[PDB]
Amino acid sequence: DIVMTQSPDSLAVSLGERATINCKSSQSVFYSSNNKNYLAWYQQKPGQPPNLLIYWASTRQSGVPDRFSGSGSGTDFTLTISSLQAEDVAVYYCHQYYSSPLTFGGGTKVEIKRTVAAPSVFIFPPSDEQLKSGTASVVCLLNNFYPREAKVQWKVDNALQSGNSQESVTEQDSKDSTYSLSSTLTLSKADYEKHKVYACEVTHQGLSSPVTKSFNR
Amino acid sequence: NPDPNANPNVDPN
Amino acid sequence: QRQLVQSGAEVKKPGASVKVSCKASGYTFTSYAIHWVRQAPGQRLEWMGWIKAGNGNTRYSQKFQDRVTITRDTSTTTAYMELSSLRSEDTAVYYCALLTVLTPDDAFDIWGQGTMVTVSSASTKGPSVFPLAPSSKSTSGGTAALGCLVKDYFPEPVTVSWNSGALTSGVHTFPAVLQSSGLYSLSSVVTVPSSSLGTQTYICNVNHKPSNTKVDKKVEP
Repeated sequence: DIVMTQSPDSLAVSLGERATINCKSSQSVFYSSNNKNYLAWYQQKPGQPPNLLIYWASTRQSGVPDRFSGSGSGTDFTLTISSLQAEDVAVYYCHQYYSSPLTFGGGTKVEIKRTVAAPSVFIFPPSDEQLKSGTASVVCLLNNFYPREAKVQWKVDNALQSGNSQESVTEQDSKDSTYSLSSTLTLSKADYEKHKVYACEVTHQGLSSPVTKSFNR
Repeated sequence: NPDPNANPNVDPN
Repeated sequence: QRQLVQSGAEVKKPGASVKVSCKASGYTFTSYAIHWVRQAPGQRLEWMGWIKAGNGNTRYSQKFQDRVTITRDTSTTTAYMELSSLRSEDTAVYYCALLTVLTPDDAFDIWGQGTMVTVSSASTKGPSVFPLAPSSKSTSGGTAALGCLVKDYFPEPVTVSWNSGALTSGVHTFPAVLQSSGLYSLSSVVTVPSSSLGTQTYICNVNHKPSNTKVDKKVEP
């Protein structure tokens, strides 16, 4: 196995800044006969296959933006993004096709640092359609905030909840470099009908004190 | 030297 | 345009077999080798093998050689990967790919969209799809948020589009969460102009291939 080792595992720079990714192969992928290095670089975003950026170590594929360039030879290779754009947040992988089995590096996650942005907070009562089935899910949405750290707390009838909610955060947005978060409070229909006030309380760096979004059933 | 059967799609000049 | 289109996500029991298809179009099928590559959670991409689409010769990774069969059908320009004696640890996204075509006449690299295969003893369950209606509680500064809650399915994944793909700006389809039951749930939301809620129609298109679920839910104020 030609082991491909990437450094660093993750990097964060501001919009427009240079980004450098290193890849080391355990065996030289250089062939003196044709002066080529048998190495490629791929970009992968969540839910998509990898996309080829550079091959033969340093030949950028036509149609790939020219801010992407590859360099190096033998066992040491470098991917450079000269001016990181919002759409370039992704995991980048090196790849060797010198020997079998073909192998890939462990990846370098490239991220944008940007200014603070407070979440926009929305709340969705359970749908009448769901209520017919005996369950009641309340959704709290935190939209387009930065940085990623955020705290959601649920209150039912002004009392803090525990153990009955699940949340997930998006990948970094390819346009504005923010994150979004969805949290669901899952209740029985009977419990939902017994209470009046449903509230999502959000703590975030962009907020001087927590924001509560609520509705009365 | 490269293994030319690692990936048959690789066929440089 | 050169493309590879894979079969939909599947779920199989431990010890069963799975067969993923890879339909090729837009190039001379018999000229190139199709590779299979899998991507397991937080694991590096793993090359599994290749087939020459012309003569059908193969090469398999040592890790899979006793369990994998890659075949092709030139008449239908389709390649297939079959993995037998499935482990729950074979749960992964499986890709077919024309990896680095680098010849005197061509330089391209094409991947299928991936096929998620889950190996589990648990029962497939199709999701319920509920609207997240726009309301006074989901509007801020001239925009309104609306969405679909896709609740209680197994296994992953569920795909969500809006207006058959014509609505992509402002969409966030969130990673799924695991319920205590062991079923998954995800939310898909979109921010739209508040001014036009009375004239525009917003429909979330929800697919869960393992359960043959295809739901189009209209989300109204």
